[PDB]
Amino acid sequence: MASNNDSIKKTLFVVIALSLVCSIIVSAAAVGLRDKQKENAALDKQSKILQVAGIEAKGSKQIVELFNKSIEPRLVDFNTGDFVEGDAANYDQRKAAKEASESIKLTAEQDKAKIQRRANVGVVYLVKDGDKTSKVILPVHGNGLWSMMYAFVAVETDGNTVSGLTYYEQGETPGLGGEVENPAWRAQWVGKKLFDENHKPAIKIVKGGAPQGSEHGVDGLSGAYLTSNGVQNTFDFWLGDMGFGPFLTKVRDGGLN
Amino acid sequence: MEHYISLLVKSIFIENMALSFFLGMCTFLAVSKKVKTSFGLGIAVIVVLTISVPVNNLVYNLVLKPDALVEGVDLSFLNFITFIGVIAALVQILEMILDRFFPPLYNALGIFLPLITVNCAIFGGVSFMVQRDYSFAESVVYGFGSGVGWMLAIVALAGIREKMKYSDVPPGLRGLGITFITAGLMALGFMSFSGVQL
Amino acid sequence: MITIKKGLDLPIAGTPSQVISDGKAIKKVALLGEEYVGMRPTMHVRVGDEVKKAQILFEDKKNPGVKFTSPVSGKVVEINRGAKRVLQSVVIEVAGDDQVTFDKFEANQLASLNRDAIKTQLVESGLWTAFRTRPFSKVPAIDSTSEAIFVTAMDTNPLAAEPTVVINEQSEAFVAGLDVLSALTTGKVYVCKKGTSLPRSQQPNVEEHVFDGPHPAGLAGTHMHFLYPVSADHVAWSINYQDVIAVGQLFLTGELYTQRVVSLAGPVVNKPRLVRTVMGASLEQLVDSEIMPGEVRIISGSVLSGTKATGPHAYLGRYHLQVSVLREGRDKELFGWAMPGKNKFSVTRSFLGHLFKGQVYNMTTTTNGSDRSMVPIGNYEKVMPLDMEPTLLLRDLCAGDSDSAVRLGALELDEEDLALCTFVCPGKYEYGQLLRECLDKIEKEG
Amino acid sequence: MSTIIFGVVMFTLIILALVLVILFAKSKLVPTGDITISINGDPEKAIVTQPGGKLLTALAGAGVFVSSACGGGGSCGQCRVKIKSGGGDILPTELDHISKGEAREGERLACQVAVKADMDLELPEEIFGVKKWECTVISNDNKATFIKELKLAIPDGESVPFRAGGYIQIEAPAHHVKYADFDVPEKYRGDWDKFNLFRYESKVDEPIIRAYSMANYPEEFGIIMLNVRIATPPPNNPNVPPGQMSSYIWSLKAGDKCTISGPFGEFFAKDTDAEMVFIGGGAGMAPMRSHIFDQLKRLKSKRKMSYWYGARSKREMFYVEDFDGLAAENDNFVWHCALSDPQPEDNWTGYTGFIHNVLYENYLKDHEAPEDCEYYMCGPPMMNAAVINMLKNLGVEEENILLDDFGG
Amino acid sequence: YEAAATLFYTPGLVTKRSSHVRDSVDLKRIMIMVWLAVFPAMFWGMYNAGGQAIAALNHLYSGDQLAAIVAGNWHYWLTEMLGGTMSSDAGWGSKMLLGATYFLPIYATVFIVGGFWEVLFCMVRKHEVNEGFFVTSILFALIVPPTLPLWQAALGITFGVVVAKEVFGGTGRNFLNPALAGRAFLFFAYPAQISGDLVWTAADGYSGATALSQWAQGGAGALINNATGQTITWMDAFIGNIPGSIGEVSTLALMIGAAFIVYMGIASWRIIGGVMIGMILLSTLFNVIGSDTNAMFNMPWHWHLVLGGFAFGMFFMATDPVSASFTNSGKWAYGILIGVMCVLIRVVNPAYPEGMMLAILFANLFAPLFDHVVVERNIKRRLARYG
Amino acid sequence: LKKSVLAPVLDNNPIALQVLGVCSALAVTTKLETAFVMTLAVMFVTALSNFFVSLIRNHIPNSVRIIVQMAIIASLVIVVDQILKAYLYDISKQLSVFVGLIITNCIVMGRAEAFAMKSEPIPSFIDGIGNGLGYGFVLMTVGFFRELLGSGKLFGLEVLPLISNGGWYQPNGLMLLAPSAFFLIGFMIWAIRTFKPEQVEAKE
Ligand SMILES: Cc1cc2nc3c(=O)[nH]c(=O)nc-3n(C[C@H](O)[C@H](O)[C@H](O)COP(=O)(O)OP(=O)(O)OC[C@H]3O[C@@H](n4cnc5c(N)ncnc54)[C@H](O)[C@@H]3O)c2cc1C
Ligand SMILES: Cc1cc2nc3c(=O)[nH]c(=O)nc-3n(C[C@H](O)[C@H](O)[C@H](O)COP(=O)(O)O)c2cc1C
Ligand SMILES: Cc1cc2nc3c(=O)[nH]c(=O)nc-3n(C[C@H](O)[C@H](O)[C@H](O)CO)c2cc1C
Ligand code: FES
Ligand code: FES
Ligand SMILES: [Ca+2]
Repeated sequence: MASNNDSIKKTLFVVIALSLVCSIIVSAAAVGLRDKQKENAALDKQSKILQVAGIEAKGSKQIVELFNKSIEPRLVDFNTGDFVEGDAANYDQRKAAKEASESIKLTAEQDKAKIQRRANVGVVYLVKDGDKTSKVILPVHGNGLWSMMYAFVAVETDGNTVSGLTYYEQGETPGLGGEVENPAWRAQWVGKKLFDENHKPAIKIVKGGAPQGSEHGVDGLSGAYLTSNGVQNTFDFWLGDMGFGPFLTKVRDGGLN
Repeated sequence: MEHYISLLVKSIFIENMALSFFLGMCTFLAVSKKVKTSFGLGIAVIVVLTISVPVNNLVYNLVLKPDALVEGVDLSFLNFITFIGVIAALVQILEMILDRFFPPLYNALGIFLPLITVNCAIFGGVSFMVQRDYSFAESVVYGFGSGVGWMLAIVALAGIREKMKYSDVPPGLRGLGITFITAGLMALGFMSFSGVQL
Repeated sequence: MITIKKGLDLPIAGTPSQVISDGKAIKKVALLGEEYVGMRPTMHVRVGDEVKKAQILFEDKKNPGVKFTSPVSGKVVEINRGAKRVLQSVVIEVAGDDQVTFDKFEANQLASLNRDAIKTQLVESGLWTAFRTRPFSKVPAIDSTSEAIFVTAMDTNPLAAEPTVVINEQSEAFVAGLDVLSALTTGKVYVCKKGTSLPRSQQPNVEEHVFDGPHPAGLAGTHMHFLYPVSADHVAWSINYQDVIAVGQLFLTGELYTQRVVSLAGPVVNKPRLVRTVMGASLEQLVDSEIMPGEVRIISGSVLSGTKATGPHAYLGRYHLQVSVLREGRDKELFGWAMPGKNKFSVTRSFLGHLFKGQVYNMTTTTNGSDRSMVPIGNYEKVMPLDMEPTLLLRDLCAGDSDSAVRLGALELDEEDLALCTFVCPGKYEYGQLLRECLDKIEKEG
Repeated sequence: MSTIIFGVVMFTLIILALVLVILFAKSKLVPTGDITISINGDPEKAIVTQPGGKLLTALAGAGVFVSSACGGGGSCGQCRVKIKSGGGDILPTELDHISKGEAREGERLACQVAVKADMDLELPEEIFGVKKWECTVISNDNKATFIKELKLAIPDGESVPFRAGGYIQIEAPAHHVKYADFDVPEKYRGDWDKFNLFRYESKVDEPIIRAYSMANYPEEFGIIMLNVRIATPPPNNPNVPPGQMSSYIWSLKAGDKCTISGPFGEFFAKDTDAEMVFIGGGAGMAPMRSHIFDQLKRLKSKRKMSYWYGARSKREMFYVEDFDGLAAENDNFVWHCALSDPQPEDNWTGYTGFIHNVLYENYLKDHEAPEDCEYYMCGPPMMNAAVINMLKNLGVEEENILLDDFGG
Repeated sequence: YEAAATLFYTPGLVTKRSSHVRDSVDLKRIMIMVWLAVFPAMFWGMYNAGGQAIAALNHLYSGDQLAAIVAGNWHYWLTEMLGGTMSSDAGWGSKMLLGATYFLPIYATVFIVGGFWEVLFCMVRKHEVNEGFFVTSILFALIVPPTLPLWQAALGITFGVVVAKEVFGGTGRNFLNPALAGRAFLFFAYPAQISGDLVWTAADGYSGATALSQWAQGGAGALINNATGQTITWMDAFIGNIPGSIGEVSTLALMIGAAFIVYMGIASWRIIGGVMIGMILLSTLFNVIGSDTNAMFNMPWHWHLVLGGFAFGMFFMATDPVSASFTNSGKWAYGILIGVMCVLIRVVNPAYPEGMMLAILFANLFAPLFDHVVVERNIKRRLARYG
Repeated sequence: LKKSVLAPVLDNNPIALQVLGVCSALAVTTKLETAFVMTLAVMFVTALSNFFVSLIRNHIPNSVRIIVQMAIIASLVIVVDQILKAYLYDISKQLSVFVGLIITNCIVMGRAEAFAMKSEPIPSFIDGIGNGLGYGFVLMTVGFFRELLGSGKLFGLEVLPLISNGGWYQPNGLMLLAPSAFFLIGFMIWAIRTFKPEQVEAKE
C-alpha cells in the first residue's frame, strides 16, 4: 500500500498519536466543565420546584433569590413522618438511597419496579406565604418503560388536593412517553383529592380517558401503556405506608402548621 | 432458565430492534432485495452483536464504571468512544473474513460493509445493556437475541420484496419509496406487542 | 402402476365412435413452418416444382442436417409467408405416386442394427422430426443421443382416439418400430400405456409402464416426471404410437408411411368417429359436409392445446392426431355471470352444473370473463399432479423471472402441460405463451 | 488532573490492544506470498507478482495485454479474457457483458478480476502479435468534406499481419491544435466557410489512444491506409467542444513521424458460399474497401457480392475509379451509390434518397431468398438502425447481420 | 353510461389461443359471491344494533326525558317518523330500521370514497375498474362500531385503499389486508372513537363494557348486560345478542355465510382449520397453566370462539387469497400463527382486549416466508431427481 | 461554489437517493425544534469530521481506517455534547436522549468514506455542509406535517386550536408514531422522483 502505510511501525505510530490526540481533548472537555454542568442542573431543579409551587421566575439571579425567599427545605423520616433535624439543603437522597445504610424492599411492597432501595430520610420543600406554610412539595419517582422518572407533587397542606405536578427528569420516548411533560396533561392534576374517605390511596390513571369530574381520575397517555402504568405504580407506592403515607397523615391532622 | 428464556423472547419479539425502536434502518432498507443476501447480512450482524455486547460489558464494568479502578475517578465520559472502537475493530476483522471466504456476499454488500460499524442497532444494544446493568451471561443472551430479531425482520422484508415481483409499482415509487411504505406497514403489524411486559 | 389423482376429464359433448372408416378424399397437404420450435427454414423448392414422396422441401438453419420432406407426390402451389416473411406453410397438390425409396431389413434384424445407420435412414426419410426433446420440445440434433425414449401409447385428451384400436391393426409395424427404437437408444425405452394389453417387444431394455387417472395422466411430461426426471443434463426424447408404426413401416418396406388415423369429433360434428387421412391433410376438405350449419372453429388437436385451423393453417399439424370443431361463442348475455349455472361447467362448485353427475356440455369458445390479475383461489393445485408449486411457478412465468422459473421446474414442462392451468384460470391468463417465452430466453441466453 | 491522565492512558491502551488484535488477525487472513499467474498453458513466460490489484495491471506490466481503451468496467464491455483456475466467481458487473454460456466456459473481464491467488489463462495467439509502432506519414490529403485519407508506410516494408476488416490501436501525445492548421483543397472549403469554424481549437493534457480500421487489404504490404472522420461540434450546438484525436491526426502532414499499435479486431468474413451484401456510409468506406478488395483479388472468390454506399452529395464520394475498375474487370461485383440530396453542382442522375430505401426498392424487394445472403455493414448509428429494421422486417437473422458499431 | 353496461353484461369475447375452451368462473363471480355471504351478518348486525340502542335508551331515560332525548337525535326521530317506535315494546322492524340508519350512511360514505380512489388510479394507469373493492368496502363498513363518525370512516377507507393496495398496483398486487389496514389506521389515529365504553352501543349518554373487557376484570361471573340486568350466556354470544362491531356479533350467521363460500371452493378450509387449531392449542395451554390474578387464563376455547371478532376474522378476513400463503403447507402455518397470535394478544397483552386484526396483519408479514421455506424444500427434492 | 453545496439538497439527497440518515429522521421529527437542532448538529459534525479526515487521508492504513474515522467522529460528538451541556443546558436537554444517535448516523461516516478519503480539506468541508443541508431539508419537511397534524403546532406555537382547549381540531394519534414518518418519506420520494425523473430506478 502506498507510502508504506502497511508497515506495522507506521500503523502503530498513527493510531497511538491519534489516540493521544482526542484523548487529551475529550478528557479536558469532560473534566473542565463538570462544575458548570452541575450548577446548571441544580439551577434547573430550583426552577422546576418554583414552577410547581406556582411562582413566576426568569434568570438565574431571580430564580435563586426567589427560591431562598419562598421555599424551606426540610427532612422527614418516612417510617414515622416526623420532621428530622439536618441541613436539608445539601442532602442527596439518591446518594443516601445508594448507600448500604438504607432500606431494601422485597417484591411484595416494591410496587414500582426497578427501584431496589429506599432512603430512610427524604426531603420535602415547604412553600411559605408570610411565615407559615401554604403548601408542601413531595419528590416522587418510579421506573418507567425506558428509565427512571422523577417528579414533584404540590399538595395544599390538607393532605388531599394536588394543585400541581411536574416531571423534572425523565427519558421516555418523545411523542408517546415524553407527553408526561405536556403542559396540557400536567393541567389535569389540579384539584384531584389523592385519597378516599378511608384514607387509602385513590389516584387513578384511567385508560382511554377519565370521566369529567372524576375527582380521582387522570387521563392516561395515548399509545403509552407501561408508562401510564409506571405513573400509576409510582403513586401507588409513594402514597402507601412505605412512602409519604405517615407524613401525609400527620399533615392532614394539622401537624404541618 | 426461565429467566434467560424470558430475556431471549423479550429481545427477539417484544423489543425487536428493527420494527421496535426502529434502529439500523439504513442497511435494512438498502439491502432487502434478495432473501439470501439478507440472510448473510443478518448472520454477520448476529455475530457482531453477540461478540460486542459481552466485551463492552466487561470493559465498562472493569475500567469505566465509577470507582472501578481507584476511588474517586470516573471515566464514564469515554463510554461512547470505547464502545464504538470495539465495534469498529470487530467490523474491521469481519471485512477480511468476508473478503477471503464469502466473495459473493462481500460484493453484494459493497459500500455498506464498512457501514455495519455505524448500524444504530448495535450501538443501541450496547447502550441499553449499560443502562439496564446486565450481568455477563445476560449480556451474551441479550446480544444474541437482538441480533436474531434484527435478522428475522430483514429476512421478512426480503421475502415480501421478493413476493412483490408480481407488483405494478408506479415508476416514482419503484424501489426506495415503496420499501419505505412497506416498512411502515410492517411496523403497524409489529405494534401487537405494545403493552406486554416480560 | 402409477395413479394420478389430480387432474380433469373435460366433459365436452360429441365423443367419437371408436370405429375406423375411410375419410374424404384429400387433394392438398402442407407442412406448417411455425409448428417446429426454433426453426429457421431454407427453402429447397419453389411454386410450380414437381416433388416426390419423401423429397426434401426445406432444411433448418439452426439445426443443421435435419430435413423436412414431402408427405405426398405432387406440385407445389403455395409458400405462405406472414409477418416478417415468417414461413407459414408449404402446400402441395396431390398428383401421381412417385416416391424416394430406402433400405429394407427383415424383422429379426432390426434389434441389432447400427445406431448410425438407423439415424441416417431416419434423417434422410425425414421421419427424424417425429422425435422431440425435453427440455425445449425441439427436434433432436442428428449427432446427439439420449438414454430415454418415451413412447406414448395412451391418449387422455378430450375426444381423442383410442390407441388400442389403431395399434391392434398394425401390430407388426408397432413391434418393429419398438425394436428399432431399442437399437437407437443408449438406455431404456419407456412404453407408457393404460391397463389393457398391447403388442410387446422381446428386447430387455424396452419396458411397459401403466398410468391411471384423468388428464394429464397421458402426457409425456407426466411420464418423464415420474420415470426419468429431465433437466439440462438429462435429456429425453418423446414419440407417439403412430410415429412408431411409421418407423416400423419405414424400416420394414423401405418406403415412407404417411397414413394416419385421426378422430373427427366435437359438439357440432354430426357423426363423430375415427377417419383415415394422410399427414398434413387439408382440414377444410376433411370436414367438408361433416358439420352443422353456423359459425364454427376448426382446431387441429384437442381443445386444450391445438391450433386454430383457419386460412394457411388447415393443414393438419405434424404432432396432432385429432380434429376438433365447436361453435364460436360471441354471444353477449345480461347478468350471465350471475346465473345459477345449470348448464355451466367449472372445477369450482359455484354453479349448479356440478350437482348433475354425468352431464356433458356443448362448450363454445367464450372466455367467461375479462382479463384480470391473479387471485389464487386454489384452482391450479386441483389440476396439476406433478411435484411442483403451481401457483408460484405461474407467478414466476407472469413476472418474467426465467431463473426462478427454471429453479421451480419450468424446464420439465411443455405448453401442453399448462393447458389445464390456462383452462381453470379466473384471470384468463394464457400460460403456454409465457412458458414458451421463458424457454426461449433460457435457450438463447445460455 | 489525576482523572485526565487515567483517561488518556486507559483509552490509548484499549485502542492499542484492539489494533494489535486486528494486526494479528490480518497476519493469517491475508496472504503475503507471490502469486505466479500463468498467462498460458505453456510452462513458460509466466508472470509472478504480489497479491492484490486488478488482473489487467499485471498483464500491462508484462507488456502483453488484451485490447482496451476505456480501461474501466461496467461500460462497453470491451475487454475479455479466459481463465481456467482461480479468479473467483464472475462478478455481477461482468455478467452485463458476459453471457451465461460464456461464463460457463470461463470468460472474464480483466478490469474486474482481482489477483488473489495463482491462476492460469488461455489468451489466444493473436494478442502476442503486437508490433513496433514507429511509422512515417506519406500523405493526409482530403477526399470528402469531413473526411481525409491518411497513408502510412511501415519501416523496412514490414508486413503487419492484419485481417480484412480489422483495426489498429493508435496513440497520440499531449498537444494543442487549432483548426487553421488543417489544409484542404478548394473543392471542400465551401462547407468550412459556411460556418467559419476555423476558430475551433482543443488541448490534450496527456497522451490519448484511439482505434482506426485500415482501408487496404492484406496483399498491400508495408502500407497502412486509414480513413478518418473529423469530430466537429454539432451544427445545432456550436458551443460543444470538438474532438481531440480526430483533430490531432488531421494536423499531421506528409513525412511526419507517427505511432500505431499492433493489428487487432473482429468483423472478418466467413468461409461459406452465400452471397454477400456490403452496405456502408461515410467513414465506413475503409472496412468495405478492405473486404471487397480482399475477396476479389486475394481469395479470387467466385461468390456473388455487391456494394451499396450512401452519401450526402456527389462531392462526398470517392474511390469511384477503384470500384468502377473492380466492377468492370469482375462479373461477380456490382456497386451502387445513393445521394441523400444532390446539390446543383452535382448534376446527379440516378438513385437518390436514403440508401436503405434505395436498396429495399431496387434489390431486396424482388430477391428470391433475402435471408440466405450475408449483410456486412458499417455506418452512422441512425443509418445502422434504419437498415437493421429493414432487414429484420425482411426476416433476416442476426447471424447473417455483421457490423461495426462505432457510429462513424 | 358505460359503467353499468360493463358490470351488467358479459364481455362477449372469444379465445385467441391456447385452450379454446375456458372455465366458467371469473373474478366478478368470485367477488360477488363473497359479497353476498355477509348479508345475513349485515342484517342481523343492523337488527342487533337497533335492539341494543333501544334497550339502553329505555333503561336510562323515561317519559318526557326520553321524548327530549329522542327529539335531539336525527337517528331516533327519523326512526319514529318512518313509522317505527323507540318505546321498550319496539318490534324487530323498528330495531332493524334504527340499525339501518346507522349502518347505511357509513356504507355509502365508504363505498363512494373508495370508489373515487379506485377510479382515479385505474384511469391514470389506464386499466379497467374491477371488483374486490366491493368486498373491501363492505367488510370495512361491517367491522366498525355503529357510532363511527363519517369523516373518520372516509379517512380510514382512503388509507386502506390507497396506501395498502393501489400504490402496489391494485387488486392482486398487494401483500396486506386493505380493510384491516384501514381499521388499524383508525385504531391508532383516533382511539377514542373505536375503543372504550362509550362506542359500542348507540345510546346517548350510555356507558358499558362488553364481554371481552368484562372477562378481563372478573371471570365468567362478570358477564352481565347492564341495560337489561341479565347475564350474558354462551347461547347469547353465539346467536349475537351482545354489543360490539356491527357485523361481528352473530357467530351463527357468520358460520352460515362462510359454509357457502367454503363449499364453493373460494375460501380456504386449510386456513380455517389452522386458525382453529392454533386457538384451541394456545387457549388450552393457558387453561392448564392457570393464573391467580389474570382471569383471561381460564377462558376456554369455546368461549374464545364466540366473543369478539374472532369468527368474523377467521371466516372472512383471514381467507383473503392475496394476503395469505400460496402453498398448501404454508396455509396451515399461516392459520396456526393467526390463531396463536389472536389468543396471545387477548390474554397476555393488557393494552388491547382483542387482537384479531393485529394478528392478521402480523401474519401477513410472514406468509411469504412460509412459502419460501416450502419452495426451498421442493427445490432440494428436485435437485435430488425426486430420488 | 454554491453548485457544490446545493447539489445534495435534491440531486444527491442523503435520504431520498442515498439511504444514510433514516433512524434519526424517524426519531426526532415530532417537533420542529428538535428537528432543527439535530440538523444543525449533524451539519456541524459532518463538516468538521470530513475536514479532519481529509487532512490526514494520505497516512491512514486501510486496516485501521474505520477505527480512525470513528475515533475522530466520536471525539467531536462528545466534545459538542459537553459544550452544549455546559453552556446551552436548555438545548442540551432536548438533544440529550439523541446524543448517541449522532455518532452512528450513517451520513457522517458514509461521507467520510466516500468523499473525504478522496478529496481535499476545503472541498470535504463544503461537502459536509451540503449533505447537512440536504438532510435538514427532509427532516424539516417531515417534521412540519408530523407536528402540525399530531399536535396542531409549529415550533410550539398554536396554529390549529385543539378540542381539549375549546378548539375545533382533533389531533391525529398516528402522527406521533414511526409509521407516519415512513409514509411521509415515501411520498416525499415519490414527489422528488416525479420531478427530476433521472433518479427513477430501472427495470419493471
Ligand atoms: C475500433 C474502432 C475503430 C474506428 N475506426 C474508425 C475509422 O477507421 N474511421 C473513422 O472515421 N472513425 C472510426 N472510429 C470512430 C471514431 O471516428 C474514432 O473513434 C475517433 O478516433 C473518435 O474521435 P476523437 O477521439 O477525435 O473525438 P473525441 O475527442 O473522443 O470526442 C468525441 C465527440 O464528443 C464530443 N464532445 C466532447 N465533449 C463534449 C461535450 N461536453 N458535450 C457534447 N459533445 C462533446 C466531441 O466534439 C466529439 O464529437 C472507430 C471507432 C472504433 C471503436
Ligand atoms: C375482524 C375484527 C378485528 C378486530 N380486531 C381488533 C383488535 O385488534 N383490537 C381491538 O381492540 N378490537 C378489535 N376488534 C373489535 C372487537 O372485536 C370488538 O368489537 C370490541 O372489543 C367489543 O368490545 P369488547 O372488547 O368489550 O368485547 C376487531 C373486530 C373485528 C370484527
Ligand atoms: C375469500 C375472500 C376474502 C377476502 N377478504 C378480504 C378482506 O378481508 N379484506 C379485503 O380488503 N379484501 C378481501 N377480499 C378481496 C380481495 O381478495 C382483496 O382485497 C385483495 O387483497 C386485493 O388485492 C377477499 C376476497 C376473497 C375471495
Ligand atoms: S443505521 Fe443509518 S442512521 Fe441508523
Ligand atoms: S470495458 Fe475495458 S476492461 Fe471492461
Ligand atoms: Ca429514596
